[PDB]
Amino acid sequence: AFTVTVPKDLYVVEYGSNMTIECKFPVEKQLDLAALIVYWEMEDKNIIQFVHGEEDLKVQHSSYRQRARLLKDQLSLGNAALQITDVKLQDAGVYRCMISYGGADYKRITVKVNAPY
Amino acid sequence: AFTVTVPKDLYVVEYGSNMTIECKFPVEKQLDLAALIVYWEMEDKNIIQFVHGEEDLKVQHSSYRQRARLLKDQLSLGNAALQITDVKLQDAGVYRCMISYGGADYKRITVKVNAPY
Ligand SMILES: CC(=O)NCCNCc1cc(C)c(OCc2cccc(-c3cccc(COc4cc(OCc5cncc(C#N)c5)c(CNCCNC(C)=O)cc4C)c3C)c2C)cc1OCc1cncc(C#N)c1
Repeated sequence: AFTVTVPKDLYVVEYGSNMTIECKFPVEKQLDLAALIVYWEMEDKNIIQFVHGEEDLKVQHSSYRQRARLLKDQLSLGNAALQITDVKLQDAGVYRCMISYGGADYKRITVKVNAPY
Repeated sequence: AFTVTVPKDLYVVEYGSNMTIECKFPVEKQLDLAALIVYWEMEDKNIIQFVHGEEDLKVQHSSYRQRARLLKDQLSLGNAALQITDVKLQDAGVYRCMISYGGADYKRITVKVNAPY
């Protein structure tokens, strides 16, 4: 059965830093963008919406715009990686990564931000 | 863009009655069982795991085992229909139906159970 996995299901980070939430999925030989879908959401806020290689700035929630990107370099090697930069205390919470690729699966990732000084 | 739709996001049903939760996806004609995944969750309790035709009925909350069924007769009309016979008060809460077909989407449905006397 297709099982997405999370190396680290608990990221503690510092206010203002850079964070990279990883989700991994199985890839045999190369990666087929046809039949790959990657969706990242926090508390129902749309963070990453990647469908057969197309993405649209218009659908990103306003608190994640210009900070939250899906790294395409890791994707090619089975790693849906969310990278939030300039982290706010408001980014603390449970995130879900939902992948369709051979089959489907999702995983929760928890994040706390410790506060400045 | 592939979108899942609920004719109703909230159902009020009576203790002891039968209830069908419906969530619809688009279908051209020949249902490609090979391209279809239907997953039903209730508070993260795996209810339905239906993947390329086969149900891993191993993992199915015994809370619903033999009472929570995927009507695999409406799927062909683009209706992932969850039916729970003999509704207990425990069946009250938020259900989530996740479909991967052309692409992918999910929707929440709430169930309020009442028991008039
Ligand atoms: C204009 C337009 O309206 N368009 C789109 C509009 N929205 C944009 C959008 C746009 C897009 C693209 C998307 O994609 C999702 C997506 C992406 C990728 C995959 C899936 C998906 C599809 C089918 C099934 C499943 C999940 O199956 C399973 C889950 C399972 O269980 C996982 C699990 C269970 N329990 C706890 C955890 C944890 N932790 C994990 C298991 C069993 N396990 C694995 C197997 N065995 C082992 C060893 O594990 C099996 C299946 C098949 C998923 C995630 C989904 C839904 C979702 C989208 O909106 C979501 C959304 C946003 N806001 C509000 C609501 C509401 N209401 C909904």
